[PDB]
Amino acid sequence: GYTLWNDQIVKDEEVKIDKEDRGYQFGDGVYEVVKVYNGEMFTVNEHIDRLYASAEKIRITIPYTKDKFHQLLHELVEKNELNTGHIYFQVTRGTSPRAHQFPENTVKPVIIGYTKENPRPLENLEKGVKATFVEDIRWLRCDIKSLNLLGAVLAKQEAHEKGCYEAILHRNNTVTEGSSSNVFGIKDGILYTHPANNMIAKGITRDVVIACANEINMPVKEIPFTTHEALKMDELFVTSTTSEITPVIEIDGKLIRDGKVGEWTRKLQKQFETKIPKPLHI
Amino acid sequence: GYTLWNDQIVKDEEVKIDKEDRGYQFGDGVYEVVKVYNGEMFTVNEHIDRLYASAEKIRITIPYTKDKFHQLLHELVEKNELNTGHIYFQVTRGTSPRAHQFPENTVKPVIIGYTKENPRPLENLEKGVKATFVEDIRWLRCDIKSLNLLGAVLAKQEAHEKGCYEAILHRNNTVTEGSSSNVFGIKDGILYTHPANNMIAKGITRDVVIACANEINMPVKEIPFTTHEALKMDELFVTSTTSEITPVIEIDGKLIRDGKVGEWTRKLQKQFETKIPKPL
Ligand SMILES: Cc1ncc(COP(=O)(O)O)c(CN)c1O
Ligand SMILES: Cc1ncc(COP(=O)(O)O)c(CN)c1O
Repeated sequence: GYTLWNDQIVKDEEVKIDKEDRGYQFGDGVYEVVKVYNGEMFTVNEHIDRLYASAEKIRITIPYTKDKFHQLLHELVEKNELNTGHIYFQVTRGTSPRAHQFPENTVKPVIIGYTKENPRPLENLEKGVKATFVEDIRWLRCDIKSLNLLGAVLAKQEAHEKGCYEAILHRNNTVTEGSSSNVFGIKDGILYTHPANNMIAKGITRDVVIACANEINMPVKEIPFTTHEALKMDELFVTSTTSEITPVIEIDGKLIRDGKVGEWTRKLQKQFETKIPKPLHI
Repeated sequence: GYTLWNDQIVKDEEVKIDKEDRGYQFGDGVYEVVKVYNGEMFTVNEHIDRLYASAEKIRITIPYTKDKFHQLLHELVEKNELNTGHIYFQVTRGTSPRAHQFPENTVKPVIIGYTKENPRPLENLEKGVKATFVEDIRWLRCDIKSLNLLGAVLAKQEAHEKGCYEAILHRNNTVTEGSSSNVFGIKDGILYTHPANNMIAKGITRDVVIACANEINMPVKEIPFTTHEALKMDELFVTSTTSEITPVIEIDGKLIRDGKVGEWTRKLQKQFETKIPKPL
């Protein structure tokens, strides 16, 4: 198909990554994933804002404005003729002879973006999924969505091998987030989740779900909870751009309540659905 | 020059990295740096053993045996006519459509290796350097020499900005290692350095230095020391394949003892020197 390369949408074959691209040697870069529904991008501006915020945290200067980045994503969706799926885009410090310290400010960051056709996870949304607990051994700046994703890779692989969908990470027995999602717990009609500090990524879907809870008049408490407390929740679910609101019904062979999707998860899902881009008559 | 791309030696210009190489999207790979002295590779078997150990820790199966890999490195040095400098090489899990979990075991690892002429840091080995303390916020698996190096990048740049040569890292005041080196402290002729656990990289230069210490009958204690204890050391130095034995004479304005390279550091440097290749 076509790939965004810096500021040009070019055929995939034209793209050339250099061996000393800092993203290849130090994982020196940041990324974002945006869901596209029937041709329209969901919450694109929030993701672009976060891309800039992550880049800014590690002192990378994106050479163009948010408006130009947005136009390029639009063009990218159109050229690839993406119906339902997602856009993946990343920015690295640039190509420079291998050295740990930042290169001279004359080095231009490398931007890469591409699309993939991928359906909404129907079965998962309806039946819920199994999860497993994995110790969070990642670095202390999890608030930065960088390319240093080796801990997440190891965690997801561990979940996958046990037949689970997601690994629920925990630092010092406190549940932080999943390897590629945020974690939510429901107890007596109250919504709980780890606050957005350096221990987790402040997911866009996480914010959309909290906004949804406020809308259905559901109390939200951003307080962390332990593994022991999670297993005692009435409901539990994970959120991500691609997972939306995916119910977790079992953790390591222990059912969350009766092993069925809860009433509040369902409500939150119905409210989330009103935000997804759709026509008016088609 | 020429680059080692998998098992072939190709001209730099021909090497192309796929946008979906896991090393590019997840830092999913491991690397080594081997010093070359007058055409001879220093402690190559040790770096090769460590490359395979690092790969094994994150379950990457390198398609070549150590003998083939050794043979390939030699060809690389020869083709590039490397006299004194280093070889950099890495292995990533391979190219696959973006997904966090491992690809189908059919996917092959991508191997990249290249050389660079680079003289010994003679000026620093004699004069010593300045360092600064930076909180270690890296992950808990520092024993794996992976491409996830953003923590070391930020630490090196902070030191670089204060005019310092290396950032000495610490976990809640306990000294671990440097951004790209291991830290050693000397007090009353006794050598101190953080033990080789999940908190640091088990440097090859570090192990050579400890071997040098055993050779000159200097007591070695692998016990962690605090940032405050380090400032009260008689001597201090960092080691890395490229830094060899670099004396640290000042940390954050506070000089170590007198700000002169100590006597034991000098004895270690001399014993180290007996090991580096010096053919005519
Ligand atoms: C570590 C981590 N946490 C949470 C998320 C989910 O955030 P978002 O809702 O913005 O997809 C992701 C990205 N999928 C992630 O990589
Ligand atoms: C974190 C870390 N510690 C120590 C070292 C130096 O050890 P070696 O002698 O094996 O280069 C390095 C060099 N890459 C390093 O990155």
